[PDB]
Amino acid sequence: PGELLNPLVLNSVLSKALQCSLHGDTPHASNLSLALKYLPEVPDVLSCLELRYKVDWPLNIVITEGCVSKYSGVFSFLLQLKLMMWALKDVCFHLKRTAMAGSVQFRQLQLFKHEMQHFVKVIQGYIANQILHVTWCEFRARLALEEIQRAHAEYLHKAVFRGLLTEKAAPVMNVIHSIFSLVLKFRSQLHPNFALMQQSYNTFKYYSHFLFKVVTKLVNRQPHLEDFLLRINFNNY
Amino acid sequence: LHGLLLDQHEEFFIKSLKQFSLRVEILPSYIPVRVAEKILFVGESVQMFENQNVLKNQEDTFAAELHRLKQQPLFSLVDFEQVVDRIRSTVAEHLWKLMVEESDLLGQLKIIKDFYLLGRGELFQAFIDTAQHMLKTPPTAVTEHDVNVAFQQSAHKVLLDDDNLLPLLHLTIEYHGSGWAALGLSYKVQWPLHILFTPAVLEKYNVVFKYLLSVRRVQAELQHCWALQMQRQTDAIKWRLRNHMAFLVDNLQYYLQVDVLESQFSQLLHQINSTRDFESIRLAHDHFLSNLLAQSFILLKPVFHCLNEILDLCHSFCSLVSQNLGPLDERGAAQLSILVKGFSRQSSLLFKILSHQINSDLAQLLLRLDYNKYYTQ
Amino acid sequence: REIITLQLGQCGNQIGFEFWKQLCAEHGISPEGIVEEFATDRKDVFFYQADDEHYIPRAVLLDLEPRVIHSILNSPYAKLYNPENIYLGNNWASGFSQGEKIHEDIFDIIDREADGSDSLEGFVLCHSIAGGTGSGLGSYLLERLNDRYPKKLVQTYSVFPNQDEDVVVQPYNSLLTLKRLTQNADCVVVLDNTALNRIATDRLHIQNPSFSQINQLVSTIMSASTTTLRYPGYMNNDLIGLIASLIPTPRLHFLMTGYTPLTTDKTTVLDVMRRLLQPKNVMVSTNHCYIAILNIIQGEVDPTQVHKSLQRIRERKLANFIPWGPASIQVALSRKSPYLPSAHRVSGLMMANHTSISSLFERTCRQYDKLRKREAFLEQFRKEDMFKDNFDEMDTSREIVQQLIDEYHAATRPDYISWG
Repeated sequence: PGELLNPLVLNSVLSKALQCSLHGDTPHASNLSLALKYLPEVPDVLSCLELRYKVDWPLNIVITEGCVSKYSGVFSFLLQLKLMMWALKDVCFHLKRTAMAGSVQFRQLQLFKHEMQHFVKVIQGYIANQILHVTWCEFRARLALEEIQRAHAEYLHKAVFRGLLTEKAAPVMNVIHSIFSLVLKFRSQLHPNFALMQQSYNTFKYYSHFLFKVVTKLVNRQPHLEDFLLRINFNNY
Repeated sequence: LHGLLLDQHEEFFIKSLKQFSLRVEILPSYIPVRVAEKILFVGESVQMFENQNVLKNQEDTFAAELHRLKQQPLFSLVDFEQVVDRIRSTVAEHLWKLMVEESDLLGQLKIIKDFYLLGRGELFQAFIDTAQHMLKTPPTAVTEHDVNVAFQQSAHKVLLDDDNLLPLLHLTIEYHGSGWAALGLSYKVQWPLHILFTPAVLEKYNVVFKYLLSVRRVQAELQHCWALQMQRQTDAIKWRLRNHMAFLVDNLQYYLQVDVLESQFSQLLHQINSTRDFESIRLAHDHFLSNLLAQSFILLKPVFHCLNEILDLCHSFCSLVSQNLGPLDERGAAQLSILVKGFSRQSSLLFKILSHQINSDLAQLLLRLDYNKYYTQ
Repeated sequence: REIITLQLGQCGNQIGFEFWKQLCAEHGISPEGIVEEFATDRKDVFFYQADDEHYIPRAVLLDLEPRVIHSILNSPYAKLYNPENIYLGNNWASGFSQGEKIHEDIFDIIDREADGSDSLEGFVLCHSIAGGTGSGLGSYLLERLNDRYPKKLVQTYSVFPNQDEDVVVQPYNSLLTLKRLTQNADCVVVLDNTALNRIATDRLHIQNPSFSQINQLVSTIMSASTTTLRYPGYMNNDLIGLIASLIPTPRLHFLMTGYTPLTTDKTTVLDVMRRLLQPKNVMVSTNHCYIAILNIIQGEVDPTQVHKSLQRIRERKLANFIPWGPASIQVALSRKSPYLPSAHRVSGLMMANHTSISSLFERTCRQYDKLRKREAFLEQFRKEDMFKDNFDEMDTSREIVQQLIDEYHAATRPDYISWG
């Protein structure tokens, strides 16, 4: 694309985004810079973005200059999950104008769309549990001078560990790419042909039903991963 | 006073546990062994509650007390033993206070009795019911998680619910050496309680859990068999005669184990609650372990090796009979006769052995011979 | 996002006024529209930002032969809202034709609010099915919104006529409104009046004032749906993100309703999940299977007990779902509302697509078919005759609901990959 090739066109959308949450001109919204880590060159399932936070000097010696880069990492992971809720929203919204007086071709095409929304809606809810509730439980009741550096160093490690970015839960994460790429194929077609999206749907079912088996088997290697099999399938082999 | 040494490479007749033990042999000839035991207690205990703190302000008193004794150029034995026991008694009281109050022992003893010693029938009946096929079959690596989540789910199924001291009870399976053959139970322990629940007393608890679950499981499946046959003939009626014949001695053996648990648990509880020594907890546990070990019959190998056959034949017989419904003329009479002869042999053998000489165990034989038909059998 | 509520009929205006009074009591607002010193929350979901820091609510007050609307006026809470939306029967055809002649003026009222807002996301329709003034008028107005606005969402907070009946024309009215709801609405939240009356008679022994407590129940449910929007959460702060997970195809868009405190006018979360799976807590009275289950709770929650409890509900193996698709029970958490008394601290809500509502729909279908074939209960009314001399729209609605029941029972089967 012509836009999004520099850290200064998305970096002004940030100051536009802060006003629409009523969270702007605060010290909380201070020291925000927005950059990319990659030029778009791809099923682009990746998202290129970095956000940083920083604080004034006598607190900055505890909040290290290596931890903020890993904040930028976990940020791009969640945003990579958001890209699905944009593209799936796009394909159902392109389908919405082809409705009132529908036929077989309308209802079965939304029958495909629902479960791909549903998959992402439960993996996003999984990460919207791990990086926000349990690792925050041990960084909101884990704040009681060297010990503060130690507790914060536990917080970041748990946020990347329970987010499955680590190599321990990497075979679970590898199947998620196979889901996401089929959704990106599913997004381009509206109908140009109804069966071509059905093929991507039928492959997506195979990969979801296999994601269950690999994440149930990989508890032998993870107490945090015990939740994820249960998110992604509930009372369903 | 602390545990620190000053003399290196030369012995001063002393080195909690090992790396602080007594060196018994080098000890002087004007000093008895008894006072060396008292010294060893004081040093191990003061080391125990001294570290892991990252207390007692009697250090000046103890220093002056020893300092006065040091000045005397005559060895007065009563002076030495009195002052070391004066330090010893207050130390034993303080250590007792720390362990018994800071983390409650009553809860630990209750959990040990309720799970190792089968305090509740409903939870374990549910557990044997649900995880029957997993544990009946030989072990593998992934069955441990299955039987553990079944063990928590059955506890919730009888609605006996508790979190915290339930995660500490974690099922264990040693694969590469029937899943019931390697079923154990571990329980975690914290640092004030760590001395009393040393790994040796937990390994002692493991064995009695292993024996009690076998007799409990036998007791359940025998009644399931009898229930299956009555709900639906000469060959059939002999089977229920045989089933009741086994059930009598089975229920009696389980009731005897219930009696020994009842009698010894109260003795442990009284001995801890009647004085504040550290020695009372040791001797109470010794009494508790000795009488249970006798009543489990592992001290006498023949009666052990007879009750084992009585349990094993019931396992095989109860597994075989539930597969079929009707009478078995396809070698059922052959195996039925083999089983009744071997059963009568082993039961009479153990009955000869049981007749320690403890009043309750002698007296419990007499019930079957209120009748004089365990007398010909 | 930004939602304008639409209220029609006497009962619908009653439940809308009850909703606005509940939101006045919930948020830091006076009954004059004055911002209080403790109001921070998001208040741009239903409240238009007015000039002196007034959160004037987005309401469209429409009435048909007003009787209770005078009592709605007779209140100090009629000065909280009403930014100039004012305007001045018992059958579906009568209310349909009565809305048909006045459609331009009420459409101008809707157009004023539509150009007034910065953005819009959904339309909330609060009125009762076969309630007289609500029925017919609501179906016509629903046709007009989805004809005029295909860019937005339609949610319908409605009761279905399950009161065991004298008005005998109600199944015809419900079927005609139901055809409009199936093809011109994206989500309909369905409740049973009998189940709510049973729970209301269970908690206290009331006989006459059941309706007022039912208004409070629908008020708490409607505020509970958007508590994660008005108060900052993470997910389903867009309505469509919540609505998408339950609906597999746009004919099956009816949701069961359950609420776990039943004396409402601390506890473990797996327990209230199993409680919320009861039909004693569900507000709706062969084997039926759920299509998708998603639940809301706001209250005193342990943040780590969620994975333990979801594991425990999974290994309990209590609900039996639908074998063609990979759904889940989906646990979502919202914030307990401040600026209001925090009593009955644990409060949960369930929204799930179940085929058990097909049995209630089939009961209403059988009642309609019997009263239609007997033909002594439509009685050839002049409003029905002037609406249709030939009475084929009832047959069209019968065809639509027959297709719907077929789709329901085919979805219950494992053969709904092919269309039914």
